[PDB]
Amino acid sequence: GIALKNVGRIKKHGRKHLVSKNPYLRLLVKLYNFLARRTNANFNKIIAKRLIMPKRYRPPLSLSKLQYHMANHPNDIAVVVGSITDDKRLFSLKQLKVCALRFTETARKRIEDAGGECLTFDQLALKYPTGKKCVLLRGPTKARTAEKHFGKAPGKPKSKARPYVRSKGRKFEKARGRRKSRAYKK
Amino acid sequence: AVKKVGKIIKKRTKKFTRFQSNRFMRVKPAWRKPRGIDCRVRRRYKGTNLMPSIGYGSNKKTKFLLPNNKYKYVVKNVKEMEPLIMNHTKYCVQIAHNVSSKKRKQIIERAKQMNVSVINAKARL
Amino acid sequence: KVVFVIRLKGVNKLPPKVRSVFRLLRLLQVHNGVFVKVNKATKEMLKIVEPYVTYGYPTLSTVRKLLYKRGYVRVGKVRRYARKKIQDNADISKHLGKYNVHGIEDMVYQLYTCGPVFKKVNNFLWAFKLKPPRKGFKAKRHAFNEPRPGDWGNREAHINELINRMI
Amino acid sequence: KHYNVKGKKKVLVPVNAKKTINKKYFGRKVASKKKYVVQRKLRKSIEVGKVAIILTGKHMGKRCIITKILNSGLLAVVGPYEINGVPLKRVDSRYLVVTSTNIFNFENIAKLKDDFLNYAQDIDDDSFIKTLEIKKKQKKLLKFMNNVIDKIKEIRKEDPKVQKLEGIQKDIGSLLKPEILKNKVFAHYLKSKFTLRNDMVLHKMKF
RNA sequence: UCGUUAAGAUGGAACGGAUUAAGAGAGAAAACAAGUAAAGAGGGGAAUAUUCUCUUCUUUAUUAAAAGAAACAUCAGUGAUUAAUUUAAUUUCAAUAAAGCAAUCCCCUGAAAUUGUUUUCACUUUCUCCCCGCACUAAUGUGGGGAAAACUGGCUUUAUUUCUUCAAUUAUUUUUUUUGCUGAGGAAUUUUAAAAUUAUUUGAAUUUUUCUUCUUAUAAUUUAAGUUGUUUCUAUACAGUACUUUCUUAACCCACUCGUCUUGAAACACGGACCAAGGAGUCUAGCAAAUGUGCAAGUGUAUAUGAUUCUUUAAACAUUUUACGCA
RNA sequence: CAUUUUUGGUAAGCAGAACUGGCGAUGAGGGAUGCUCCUAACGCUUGGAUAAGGUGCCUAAAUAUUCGCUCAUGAGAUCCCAUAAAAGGUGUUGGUUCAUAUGAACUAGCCCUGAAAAUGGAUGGCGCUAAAGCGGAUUACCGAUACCAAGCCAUAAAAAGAAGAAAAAAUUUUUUUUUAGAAUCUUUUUAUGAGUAGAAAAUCGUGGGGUUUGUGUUGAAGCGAAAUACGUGAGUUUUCGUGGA
RNA sequence: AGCCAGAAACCAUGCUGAUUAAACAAUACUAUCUUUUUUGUUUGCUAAUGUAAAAGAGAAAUUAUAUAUGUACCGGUACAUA
Repeated sequence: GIALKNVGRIKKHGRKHLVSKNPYLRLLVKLYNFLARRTNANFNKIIAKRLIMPKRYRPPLSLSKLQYHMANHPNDIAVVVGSITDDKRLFSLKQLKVCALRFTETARKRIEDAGGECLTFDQLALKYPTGKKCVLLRGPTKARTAEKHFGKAPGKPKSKARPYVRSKGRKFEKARGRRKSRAYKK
Repeated sequence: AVKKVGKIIKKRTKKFTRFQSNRFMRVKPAWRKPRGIDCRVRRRYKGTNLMPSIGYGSNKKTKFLLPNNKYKYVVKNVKEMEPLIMNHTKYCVQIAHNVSSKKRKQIIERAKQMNVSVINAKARL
Repeated sequence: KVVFVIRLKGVNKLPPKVRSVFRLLRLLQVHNGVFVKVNKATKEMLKIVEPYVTYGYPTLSTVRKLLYKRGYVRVGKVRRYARKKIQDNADISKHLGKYNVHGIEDMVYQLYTCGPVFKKVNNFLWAFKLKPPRKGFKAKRHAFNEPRPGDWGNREAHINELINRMI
Repeated sequence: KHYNVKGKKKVLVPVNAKKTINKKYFGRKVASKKKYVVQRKLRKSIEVGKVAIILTGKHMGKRCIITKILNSGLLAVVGPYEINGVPLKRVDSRYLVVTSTNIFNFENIAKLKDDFLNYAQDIDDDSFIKTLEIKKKQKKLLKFMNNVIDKIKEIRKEDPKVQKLEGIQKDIGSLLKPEILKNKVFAHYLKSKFTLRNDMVLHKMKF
């Protein structure tokens, strides 16, 4: 015999190929995997890896946030491995150049009206081979409401995890065990 | 032991037997994995119903190939033989069990013209 | 300065520190051999695994023979090595090109009397998988210095005679 | 022609390539990567003058004299037909036990060595290889019992290569017969078969 | 479960496993022979009812060839064997044949007068001689007591090593006698390039060489760059007693009733006479994460209405510019 | 549960702990025999060489070599492990200390006494005394699912990939073979492979449905016996017989 | 070391069984039967095959073991012989 960690079989973690059965998405992963394998550019590998990612991980991105990111180099092209969503807080938009997976209908209309450019990934690959003069961006990821129930358990000291409740009124989980007055505090 | 012939090595013969099928009638002869808290067979005791396992498997460059040296293809109609003209040297037809004698004859005749081997050749005459 | 250490003992029933030391030493499978740079630290670690290992001093002929006939080398990308028998120079002219000690003879030279480029060269070789001895051992049960038949611990010079039997 | 690596001096023969395999992707290819095979070589004592035991065939245990090494690693042998009934046979080293005894250490026979060599010199490996047409005629008879044996011998007898070989065999016999015969003990020894009685210990004896 | 016949088995369990055997059945689809000709029987396709051409079955005979298995041989890889070998190193030795040297002497080794060193007397043989015991012994000799010598041993010289030696163990090397097993792969541009080797060719080197080294150029080759060749045989067969393979007994060796709860079951633990069929983690509600999918500050079209929607359709489709849920 | 450390208890295959390893869930080789001891952890094979242990026969290797000791009218013989003590011995073997080649005194090897139990009986058995005993030493050999080399399988990772003629046969010109680009895929490389409770993935099968393109009275399904059948395997396929939709 | 006498004990003797030895001998009478040669043993049946051991399967002194054996005289003696 011999002694090795997991008997000499290496354990990689995360995805192994896309789960999605969508033909267009299958076509895109084939294309970017090919670009990744041939070129040595890190841009191609990261785009390929991010493209495979499940639904929760790639978030929706607001236009306003995208403008804030592009602000100090507005000559160049933002790529975003998710969907871009529109915003009513954003007053106006200064003609950005954006590659995204999916556009909300209103956002595309606004960007086009502003004189900007909406790119699909196939188009991005065709125009830009190595991500030259590009900026990879992605949105708030941990900010998803579900994750607020994760981490060091609710009601274990200081920890800020949301409980789960039927409703958030005064008779539900707000008496014994959450304040000085009635047993121990939070 | 090992059963070599030419390019075809198959490692194992004697079709694996469900334990205890020798000595009770109800126990079916085709394989089953013994579970058991303690039972000989799962526990790999010496000289008793040696468990199958994948490593016995035939070589991957000769995996399904008949002693014909051609892959078996089951045929129930002359239309289905339309592909196999282009592989006549490497696939062999078997005429499906259901197929009636008039049709069967026609299939044999087409195959002969096409220069492809027919394995159950003398069937139903 | 150098010491060739041969492991003597199974996987099963091993004290936990001894197992850890073995892992660092780099002798896993039961008849594995490796060169170790004598120091203080290495010698103490070796002392901990002592009842489980024979070891000794090579001589030039032994190194040369062993490196050619039973040397394997780590070919692939970082920490995913894959085991290739040495066979020709282009393999070692890749990895040890930077350190200017490429050439299989050059590897013998670095090992035999400890050269400056030791840690890489030792690391780079795969651990020696050895064949058992022709006339057997005498007893894995006892030390070489116990006046009985016996084998464990320091054998100094005589390690070469043993290696020659079991090459 | 030779290759002399590490001082060995092995010696090379032109050999054909005959096995074809279907190749990795497209066509077929010849198997061999080589064209020159190393020559056979022999057990140290084997040379023309030695008397040897035939160990395998129908004539087993007869004592026959070696003649010519026939280039290709196969040798010729005769225990003169007119003395001892052994024909002109081709045989391998590993089916023939060569003794230390040499015909040309008998001094009447030692004058006749060059002549024996010339008669030998004419025959060659190509003379013993059987012709396909002859075999086919023979096979074509098969599809009473006495007739079959008779016919087979008749077909064999007809062959020109056999006739040519047989002529040489008779000539060698004609050259040798009285001279071998006159030394009576030696004649009897040649005539007599090899044997392996309860007395013998094969490994122990210096054969 | 039981009958008939046949075949086999049969010394206080029966079957079984791993490997062969002898029987008994089965089989040709890889387990030989393409084509060519002769002349029968069919079928087709084309050319512009008859020319051309492709064919399958039969027959006669008539040449291929390949395929596997053998046997030996060559490699390469991995072993086992029985012979060896280089210059070192380590207190090695021993003869040879001429000389010599000392006598309890000598190479040695004993026992004595912060460690050296020197000195005392102690230690050999004998097929020698002498004396007592005279044949006394286990002894073709002897017990005791004395001498003798250098034959024997030991040393010093001088040559000498195939007369006979020249060890042993490391060290570094270099071979060789038989020989066991293995042969994956198959290279449309890394089966090359280089290495090696051969026949030449140019310049150096040095151990100076008929395996001298390197390097200059050219051809070839394999030790490179995972086994190839010859000859048999199956067989001039058409399935046979050969060959494949099922079954069948054997034989060597092994082998405890399964399920099961159990720290621990072959158990003097429990459940199981047998067989056939049936026979056990589901569905709804509400919640969660995971992941998929659409849309995206929204989202779901509810109930319901509307339709030339009305077998299917108890579904599908549609919903004039702040209803409700969750966000 | 074992070593080692360890508390209670007269002790206990008893009760309770400490550290580690096991066993449980784990085969295989050895310990005759055995859940825990030793060796060693297991894909399928071929050859090699060993471990632990043995080498009189059962039983594969030595009636090996070499020096000792040992006779038993209940010898002795292998970790765990399958009992034996205090006390004796003019048994033999060595010592050691004293005295004048004997008397004394001690000492420790084997051996003897001490040594009694129920079915018959257990060095594993037969047996063994110039041991096949006990204590060494010396070799040589035999000996695993472990080890080395090689093949084959799966798993794991890694390299790495989105167009052209090769050969043979005939008799220079005709014929024969093949002629790859499926991305959860192809080529190749290297490592690795125990498993109850448990989790997963990949398959496979049964009743019905949509979709697709088929078998049926020159005989369907079913069934019985099979088969040079294919699959690691669940199974799949097929032959002959029955069968009548 | 060599020996001796000595117990309801031990073993015979004795006695019982002995398809406990799948044991065995002698004898009386009897059922085409015996020998040699040849060819073969490639409705259940009505010709018919098996080997645990062929390849030269070679070998009658007898007695010791810290001495034997012949022969000759009378276990003794002598002489040979392994």
